[PDB]
Amino acid sequence: KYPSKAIPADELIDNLHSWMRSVHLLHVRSEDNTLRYNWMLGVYARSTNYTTPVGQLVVNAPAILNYSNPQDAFNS
Amino acid sequence: QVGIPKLEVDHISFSNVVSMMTANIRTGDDMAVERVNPDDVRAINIRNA
Amino acid sequence: MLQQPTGGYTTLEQFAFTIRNDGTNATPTQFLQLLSYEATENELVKKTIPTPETHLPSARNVPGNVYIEDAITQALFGISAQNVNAHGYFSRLSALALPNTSARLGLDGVIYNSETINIPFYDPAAVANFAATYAKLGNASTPRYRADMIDIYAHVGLELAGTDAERAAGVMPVKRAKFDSWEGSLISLSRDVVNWKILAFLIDLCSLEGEALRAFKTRNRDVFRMMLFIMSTAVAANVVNRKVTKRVDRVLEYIGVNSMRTAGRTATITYDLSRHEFAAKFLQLTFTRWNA
Amino acid sequence: PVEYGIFVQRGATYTINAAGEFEFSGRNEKWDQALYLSEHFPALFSDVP
Amino acid sequence: LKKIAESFEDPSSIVVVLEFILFALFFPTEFNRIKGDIQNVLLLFFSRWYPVEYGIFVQRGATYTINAAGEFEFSGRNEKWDQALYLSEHFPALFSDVP
Amino acid sequence: TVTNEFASRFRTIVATLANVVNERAVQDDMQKATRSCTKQWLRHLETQFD
Ligand SMILES: Nc1nc2c(ncn2[C@@H]2O[C@H](COP(=O)(O)OP(=O)(O)OP(=O)(O)O)[C@@H](O)[C@H]2O)c(=O)[nH]1
Repeated sequence: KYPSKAIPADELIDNLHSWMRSVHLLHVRSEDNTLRYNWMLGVYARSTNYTTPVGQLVVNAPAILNYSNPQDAFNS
Repeated sequence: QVGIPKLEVDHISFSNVVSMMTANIRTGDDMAVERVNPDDVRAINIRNA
Repeated sequence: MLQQPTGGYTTLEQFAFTIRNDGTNATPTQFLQLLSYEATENELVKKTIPTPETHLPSARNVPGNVYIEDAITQALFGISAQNVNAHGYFSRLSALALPNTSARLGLDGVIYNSETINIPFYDPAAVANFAATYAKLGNASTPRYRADMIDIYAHVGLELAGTDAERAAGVMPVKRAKFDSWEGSLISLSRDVVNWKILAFLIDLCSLEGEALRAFKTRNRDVFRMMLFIMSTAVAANVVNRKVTKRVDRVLEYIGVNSMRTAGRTATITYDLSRHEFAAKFLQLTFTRWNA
Repeated sequence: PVEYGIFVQRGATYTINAAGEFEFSGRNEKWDQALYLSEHFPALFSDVP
Repeated sequence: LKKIAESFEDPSSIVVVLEFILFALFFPTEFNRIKGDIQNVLLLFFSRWYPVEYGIFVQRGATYTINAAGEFEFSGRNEKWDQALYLSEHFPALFSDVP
Repeated sequence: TVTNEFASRFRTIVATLANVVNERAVQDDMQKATRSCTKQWLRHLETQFD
């Protein structure tokens, strides 16, 4: 829409803002302080719209994305 | 002492052990199976393997 | 039963290891004399070998008498063996690992489930020692337990190509082995090794202890090296011959470097992937015993 | 399409909590009448801004 | 066991599980003979319906072997269970009833 | 005189299973349907067994 000149900050901010509002990552919030959320597999599953087996596994059991030990996040 | 291999030397030997299969073996026979097609085509997954 | 001598079972003339060469039954050492080495720019540096797993795979209920020796020797030097992990009868060695088991490892290299008439067999204690390590060959395939198939070969190089100085140093140049040679020499060597009664060497390597063990390690070093030579030819990237004044010198390059190659070739016996994991596990165990 | 994306990111359905707050699924799923007797409600009709 | 090819996608697939349960009730003895081969279908069930719990369960071990003193020792290793194992020391781990 | 320990056992079994099918996440609408139908068919098997 702006082939030759910079995108005005107004339009860039409003568009990035509304697109940002559109995104939502499947997750189950928890109390234990040791958990981390597997951002890679979360956003990846979201991008394929939860069709690949990792996407299915995630849309069915979002709690799988939480991990204490970093490696076990994937082993699970 | 181990014996000399027969192919190692130039003499002809006319009595030799040959391994062979008894009736219990059989090979090259067609074998039967039970194929079981997937219950739904939409439930199959291709990636990520 | 065969009583084990003050030395190993290898002291007996019944278990002599001798590759055929120049129309006679050469001892492996006087074949190793024929070997010569072209050093290259690369260095082999031996890392410490990881300790073999405590786990001994289950010897599943097999009614029959497994021919363990033939299997090990063909997974190691066989001209046609493949999918050595598929049957998984190496685990059967574990049946001998128990105290007071009724199983016997016969000189034939069979594992009988029961002591049986007119079949001579090794002393069950020593065999329990040998099984106590080599039953672990049964988990050469399982993902948790596979050996490195790359690093261990540096050790092979040192124990084969190494000079006493390079050996004590623990680091040698990668070498290109060679020997004046006859037609089909590597196949003939390997078939002459597949015939070896290696369980004698293995049982003595596991059972003997103290000075009596140490004399074994020197006396049978060349045997070990011959097996090592067949393996190293199995993984060598290429095995060229050189013409030189109406004499041909076989040259394998390189000793001590696993190329992982699995495609067949007329020159030498070939490892499928399964035989790579097998030989690598076998080496882990055998060297772990060899250095102590 | 833009407002729809923003809407359905909140969720295709919701359920009332025991505290009476709404809790949207966050998932975009087609509704079925099997859900009519369920805890679930169509999210279009929540009237939540 | 006459092998079932169920993949357990639809909820209706619970039928197969129930068919095992009834079989475990009407015929505990025969069930006890085929239980590992039914465990192989139950694993495809648990991995699809309870992936987290399945991960933990399998991570403990797919099978075990009772010893002297009667304690169980799980393999720590997921693997398919052949009937060739029925004559062995090994047991399917689903039926250990160990919490 | 009236209760059957066996049939009551099966009752807790189908109750457990009904909770299982109920807790099952599904995405397709038809799967959502067969969920509730599975629940009804269980509740009918219970009476067969009784
Ligand atoms: N799709 C996706 N890729 C990721 C994510 N995190 C890391 N990666 C990718 O993983 C690759 C290797 O990860 P790292 O070792 O952490 O980082 P790197 O190799 O130095 O690469 P960069 O940090 O991206 O420059 C990188 O190329 C990243 O693009 C993620 O959350 N999602």
